[PDB]
Amino acid sequence: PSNMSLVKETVDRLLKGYDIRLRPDFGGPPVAVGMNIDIASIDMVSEVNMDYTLTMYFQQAWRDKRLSYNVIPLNLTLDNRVADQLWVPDTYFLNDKKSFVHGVTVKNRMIRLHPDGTVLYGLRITTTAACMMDLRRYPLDEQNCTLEIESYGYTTDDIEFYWRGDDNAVTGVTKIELPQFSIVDYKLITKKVVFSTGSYPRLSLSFKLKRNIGYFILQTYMPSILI
Amino acid sequence: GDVTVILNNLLEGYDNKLRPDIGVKPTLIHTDMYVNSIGPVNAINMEYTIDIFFAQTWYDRRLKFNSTIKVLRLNSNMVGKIWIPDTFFRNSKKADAHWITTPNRMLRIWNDGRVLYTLRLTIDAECQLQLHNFPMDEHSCPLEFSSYGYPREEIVYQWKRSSVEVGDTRSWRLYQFSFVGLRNTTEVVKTTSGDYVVMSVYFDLSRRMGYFTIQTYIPCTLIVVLSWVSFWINKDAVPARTSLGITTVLTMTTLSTIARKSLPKVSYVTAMDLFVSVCFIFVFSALVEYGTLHYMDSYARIFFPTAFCLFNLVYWVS
Amino acid sequence: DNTTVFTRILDRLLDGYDNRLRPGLGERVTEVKTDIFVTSFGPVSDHDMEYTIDVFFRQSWKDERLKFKGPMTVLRLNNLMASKIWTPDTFFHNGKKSVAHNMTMPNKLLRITEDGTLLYTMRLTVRAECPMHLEDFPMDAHACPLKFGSYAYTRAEVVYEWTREPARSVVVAEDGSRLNQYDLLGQTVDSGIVQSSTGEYVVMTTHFHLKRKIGYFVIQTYLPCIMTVILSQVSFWLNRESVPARTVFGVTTVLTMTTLSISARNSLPKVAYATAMDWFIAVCYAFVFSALIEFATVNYFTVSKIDRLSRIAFPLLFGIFNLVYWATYLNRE
Amino acid sequence: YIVMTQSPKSMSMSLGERVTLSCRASEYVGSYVSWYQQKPEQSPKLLIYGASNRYTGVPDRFAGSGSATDFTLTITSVQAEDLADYHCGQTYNYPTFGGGTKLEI
Amino acid sequence: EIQLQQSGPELVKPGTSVKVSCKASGYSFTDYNMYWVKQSHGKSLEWIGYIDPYNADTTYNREFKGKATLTVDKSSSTAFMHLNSLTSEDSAVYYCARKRNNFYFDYWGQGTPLTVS
Ligand SMILES: *[C@@H]1O[C@H](CO)[C@@H](O[C@@H]2O[C@H](CO)[C@@H](O[C@@H]3O[C@H](CO[C@H]4O[C@H](CO)[C@@H](O)[C@H](O[C@H]5O[C@H](CO)[C@@H](O)[C@H](O)[C@@H]5O)[C@@H]4O)[C@@H](O)[C@H](O[C@H]4O[C@H](CO)[C@@H](O)[C@H](O)[C@@H]4O[C@H]4O[C@H](CO)[C@@H](O)[C@H](O)[C@@H]4O)[C@@H]3O)[C@H](O)[C@H]2NC(C)=O)[C@H](O)[C@H]1NC(C)=O
Ligand SMILES: *[C@@H]1O[C@H](CO)[C@@H](O[C@@H]2O[C@H](CO)[C@@H](O[C@@H]3O[C@H](CO[C@H]4O[C@H](CO)[C@@H](O)[C@H](O)[C@@H]4O)[C@@H](O)[C@H](O[C@H]4O[C@H](CO)[C@@H](O)[C@H](O)[C@@H]4O)[C@@H]3O)[C@H](O)[C@H]2NC(C)=O)[C@H](O)[C@H]1NC(C)=O
Ligand SMILES: *[C@@H]1O[C@H](CO)[C@@H](O[C@@H]2O[C@H](CO)[C@@H](O[C@@H]3O[C@H](CO[C@H]4O[C@H](CO)[C@@H](O)[C@H](O)[C@@H]4O)[C@@H](O)[C@H](O[C@H]4O[C@H](CO)[C@@H](O)[C@H](O)[C@@H]4O)[C@@H]3O)[C@H](O)[C@H]2NC(C)=O)[C@H](O)[C@H]1NC(C)=O
Ligand SMILES: *[C@@H]1O[C@H](CO)[C@@H](O[C@@H]2O[C@H](CO)[C@@H](O[C@@H]3O[C@H](CO)[C@@H](O)[C@H](O)[C@@H]3O)[C@H](O)[C@H]2NC(C)=O)[C@H](O)[C@H]1NC(C)=O
Ligand SMILES: NCCN1C(=O)CN=C(c2ccccc2F)c2cc(Cl)ccc21
Ligand SMILES: *[C@@H]1O[C@H](CO)[C@@H](O)[C@H](O)[C@H]1NC(C)=O
Repeated sequence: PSNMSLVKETVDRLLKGYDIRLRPDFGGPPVAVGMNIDIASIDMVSEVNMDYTLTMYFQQAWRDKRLSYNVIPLNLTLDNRVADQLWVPDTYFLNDKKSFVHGVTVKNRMIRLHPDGTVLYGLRITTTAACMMDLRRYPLDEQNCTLEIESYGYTTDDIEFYWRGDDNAVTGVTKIELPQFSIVDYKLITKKVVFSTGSYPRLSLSFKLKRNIGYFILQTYMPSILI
Repeated sequence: GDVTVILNNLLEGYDNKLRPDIGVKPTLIHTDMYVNSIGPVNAINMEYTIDIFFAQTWYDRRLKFNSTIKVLRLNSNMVGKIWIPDTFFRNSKKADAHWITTPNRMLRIWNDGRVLYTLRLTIDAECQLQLHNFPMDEHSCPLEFSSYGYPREEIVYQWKRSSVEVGDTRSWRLYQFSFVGLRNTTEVVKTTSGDYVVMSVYFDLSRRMGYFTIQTYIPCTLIVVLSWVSFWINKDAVPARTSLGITTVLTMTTLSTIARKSLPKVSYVTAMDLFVSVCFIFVFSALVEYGTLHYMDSYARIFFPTAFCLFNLVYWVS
Repeated sequence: DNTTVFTRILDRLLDGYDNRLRPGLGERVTEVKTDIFVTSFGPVSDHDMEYTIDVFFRQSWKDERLKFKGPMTVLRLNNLMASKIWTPDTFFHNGKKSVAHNMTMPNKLLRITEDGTLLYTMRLTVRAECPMHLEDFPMDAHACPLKFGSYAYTRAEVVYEWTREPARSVVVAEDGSRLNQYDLLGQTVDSGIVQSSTGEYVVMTTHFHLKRKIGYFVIQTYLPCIMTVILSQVSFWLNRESVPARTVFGVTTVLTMTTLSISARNSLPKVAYATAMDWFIAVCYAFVFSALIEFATVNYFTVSKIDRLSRIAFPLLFGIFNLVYWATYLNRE
Repeated sequence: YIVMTQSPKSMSMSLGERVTLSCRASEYVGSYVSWYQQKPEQSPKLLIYGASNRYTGVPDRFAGSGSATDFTLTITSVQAEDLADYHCGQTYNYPTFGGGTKLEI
Repeated sequence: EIQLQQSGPELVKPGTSVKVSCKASGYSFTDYNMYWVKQSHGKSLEWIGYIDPYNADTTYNREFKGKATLTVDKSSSTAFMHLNSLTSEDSAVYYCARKRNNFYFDYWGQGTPLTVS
């Protein structure tokens, strides 16, 4: 049971004297907030409201030198209730009409303080992200939809977003079986949009949905043609 | 009192954040369920609501007390205070634990360290309900659940023999389906975060086709027969033949539209869609048969019912 | 300066109180005397087999710890104090998405008498589950239950009983009936015991007896269908030599039946049984289809004996079916 | 009020034999139907409460039953101390007892 | 244990009121409603009325509405029944019960012989 007490004292040491107000390496180079996504499923594509409901295992790993421990050769995974006591990126989705983190049984959320300092913070998120639908070729349309991750209050000086893994940062897209759609391709972009205040980071996950004409050819076109 | 000083001793110096035996060995968890009622299966969203009494069991060396009291039967007030396994349902579109009158949760603790945290949940789980042959599709809808963060090395879920206590299926909202039986499983799943153990409960739901048969198959088949009625109509009689033939297609179209309601937007060649399309082309074939005859009839009169019987045979096989 | 007395007593009341433990732990069972005053019997969700009900869920229980002697026998407490003292975790066994009203402030009081007889009244809108067997539709009557009992406490720690006589413990307001297609005939209660795996629990059942109001359906669906079958039978009245007229009349009959059947299904949820709409609409469907078949037979025959006999026979059959069906489902309980 | 109807007016049976005392309630009484035994010149003593639950201190031979209206009290083996009047008293509505069936040798 | 002691037998001419008590000592008096019952010779038990000792809330059977007045003395832990305008029918034996819960009358008094002549 010595390891139990060791982990207890180490976690207490880490969380003691911790300022949630200060980002990692405050007054220093930008903190490289790597990101990683795994789309569990795309629930539906609401073209009437021009948005799609997407459920994903959103994850974002960064380094915080304060949360550094070396005595235990293992990767602590503390309870999800500790996230409120740790600094977190103020990430928000620019095109997000409605979203929530699942709560059953406990609030779906993860923390994992790696020995070096890398903090693997992840949430199970459902988002009804907005997507401007140009339904002028509908049903023979190739609707392009995107998720726009971006920091709110931090500029590129203080924070920086990248896909840890050039393309592996997005996973599970292929297995998705949309009812009326086929995900022909997905791409990940890492821009630095320039706003009036300054240059903000940005990651733009994009899905180039293609309408499944096989369904609608019999649903809609076939009756009209027959008549 | 004695119970209150026991509780104060237990929670004193207790780290909610840390799991039992962290850095020593994985914390084995035994989970048993009571499926109170499987809500209606939502074919539109390929989901189904289920009401369960999810009960978890795990030893905890810290929560050991030696007294005449064999068990500390507690209400939901202590759930937050002690460590709880962060279990979540990996295919839950939306779920919530009931709160009226008070949070439906219990927490019993023994001297040896056993815990029996249980709670009531209403999961709108996701089931990959494919409709290739509909209504014919038996589905083993899962209820995968596992710790969100803790790796396989730290949390192991292990079924007990008396795990899934299915309730009275008579009062279930499982209409459109029948609960053939349950089937539990347990494997390891590899993901970007790490390795996890996934406990999936397969509910063998068998389609109840009677409602859809009387709703759709019987009337549309009667439409097909109505098509034969036009065939039996004889003599030149152009107005009557045209009236019958064209009037049939209207009701067939309305029936197809009504059948479309329950059908999701899944890009599959649904058996119901195949059936209504077969009826559609049958009526169209009858109308064009009269069209060419006006420009032979007896042969078509004989042929068409046999084709209907063959279609019904093939459909019955599926 | 009487406010000081109440402040002092109320503040010092809760010292040394352990909210986690039930009253009188380890020495007796905690008797919770419940009672319900249905403010309004909400609509019966026919499609989802559930009903809504607004209730003043009162429930009292003796507690020796909250014992005080003071000028006022009853000490009304704010909602904040209600959370700091033990309360029964009386969940609903067949509840589904229940909500406790909070506008303006939480709708719940808690009066502590001098002896310690708490009275914990609250307002709820429980959407309980009512398993409906719609086989005797639309005459179907349902005894929708409202089972409720403790969640965390077995039969040996928390036992529920009615504060008054059981017949006089579920009071329904005269104007509370919000039913649009039912009639709350009466109430019946019982206090059983449930054998769960984790232990035994006590359940306080209350069966609200409801009878479906046939007035809406008998005019929306039944009467148009009876009219249509009469129209189908009218098709026989037309002379056989007028082939097109009888053809169009016959096809119109089935078109009308299609419309009526489509309207019927949306009214009720899925049912794989021989419900009223199934039986009656199917019989009328067969009647009109038989009219079409009869006209086909007449057309091939070429007024003759056959036509007149076939015409006259059917209305007797339709009347026989109607009498049997109505007398059956009217008497069926 | 609710009227109780002790159908067996006066049963007579020798020791060591089965006898059942019926009890009919005019209206629904749920499961609130107690049974009492009144020896001559003595106050009644409870035997069965609820519908079938046996009160403490009662010999096992006493056993009840009954769902909604039909309630029966069965004595497995009548003894020399089972000779007394038996009344069934409901409490679903205001209390209303039964006539009282007499037990003899 | 619980003992329900009632007043001894009494004889009175018609029309003169009487008082009969019911003393409970085993349990705290105010907890449970005290019921009063009548049983004429060779007849069934007849409910008179019950008194809630704590708040003295009282209810009487319709036939006995105004025939018997139930009053309680929490200080003495005794329940009294006051009968007035006595007639021939009133000759009977009266017990006082004790309703433990909705099911059963736990304890019964010794029974008070009342004769009118
Ligand atoms: C972004 O905004 C959203 C809201 O817009 C925030 O979400 C809210 O966060 C608060 C704070 O955590 C939650 O409050 C908690 O509510 C618990 C019960 O909630 C139920 O009622 C509310 C209405 O009042 C419903 O909306 C809830 O349903 C919604 O949430 C659930 C998940 O919770 C979803 O599944 C649903 O679909 C709905 O979306 C629920 O029905 C309440 O019990 C809890 O209070 C306990 O916990 C706190 C924690 O500090 C304690 O302080 C407190 O004393 C209680 O602890 C006692 O009780 C627990 C019961 O388990 C015991 O375990 C303890 O031991 C102790 O005895 C808390 O008040 C709120 O529910 C939630 N959702 C809302 C408002 O819709 C997000 O947090 C916010 N931020 C982010 C990043 O999203
Ligand atoms: C606790 O936290 C630590 C620290 O984050 C993590 O340890 C990781 O463990 C995994 C084991 O699967 C390591 O994966 C392998 O690492 C090898 C060495 O990595 C070092 O060198 C590379 C060189 O490019 C650096 O990029 C890297 O940052 C390390 O410095 C790699 O060579 C391996 O490559 C291939 O391995 C197999 C071969 O078949 C393939 O299947 C793989 O996909 C991969 O292509 C592999 O990547 C990982 O490197 C470790 N991380 C670090 C930082 O060292 C664990 O999370 C955990 N460890 C514990 C508890 O011991
Ligand atoms: C669904 O719809 C979205 C719309 O948002 C599409 O997203 C666009 O995708 C394209 C192609 O991937 C993106 O174009 C990218 O632009 C980057 C920025 O270009 C500037 O780069 C530097 C600054 O870093 C400047 O100095 C320079 O002058 C450029 O102005 C490029 O870096 C990207 O890579 C390559 O771009 C071109 C060649 O294509 C060359 O400059 C280089 O070779 C460079 O390496 C890339 O071109 C665009 O930014 C995205 N956003 C938009 C349009 O808003 C999705 O592509 C679409 N779905 C699919 C499947 O395509
Ligand atoms: C639900 O899961 C449980 C376990 O995951 C299943 O119960 C397990 O069934 C196997 C099949 O025989 C048991 O194996 C045998 O157990 C006996 C008794 O322990 C042992 O003597 C034999 O050597 C053999 O190992 C296994 O024990 C049993 N699980 C436990 C904990 O005993 C159960 O069948 C599943 N439910 C289903 C499929 O419906
Ligand atoms: N029929 C008893 C079988 N059963 C269980 O075994 C699971 N547990 C409870 C239960 C849990 C806590 C308190 C009371 C309970 F009844 C329960 C609840 C319902 Cl709603 C239905 C069935 C049921
Ligand atoms: C409780 O005390 C007994 C001896 O009285 C001891 O054997 C046991 O280990 C103790 N258990 C604890 C401290 O959990």
